[PDB]
Amino acid sequence: QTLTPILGIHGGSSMIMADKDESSMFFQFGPSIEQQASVMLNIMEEYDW
Amino acid sequence: TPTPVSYTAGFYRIPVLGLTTRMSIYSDKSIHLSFLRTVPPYSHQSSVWFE
Repeated sequence: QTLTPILGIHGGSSMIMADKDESSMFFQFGPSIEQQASVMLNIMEEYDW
Repeated sequence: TPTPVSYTAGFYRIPVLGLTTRMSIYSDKSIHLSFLRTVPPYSHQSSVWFE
């Protein structure tokens, strides 16, 4: 609604996945939940779990 | 267009409301704990096709 950027790491928004809008101007978190699954794969490829 | 007030007054842990909208985006059960159609959506013509 405002076309203004909002960034950050913060609070309760720990890896929030939703169908946000196309025209929203905002990026947040860090890795995705599948990139998190990829590092969880690199974890299971350390001890062949 | 029926969509902004549902987001504001849907924050407060608000149960399911029936409103005769044109929200297709009413199967997104995290972003709304509150929607209920009273008219089938734009996609719901599909089983109508399937018959």
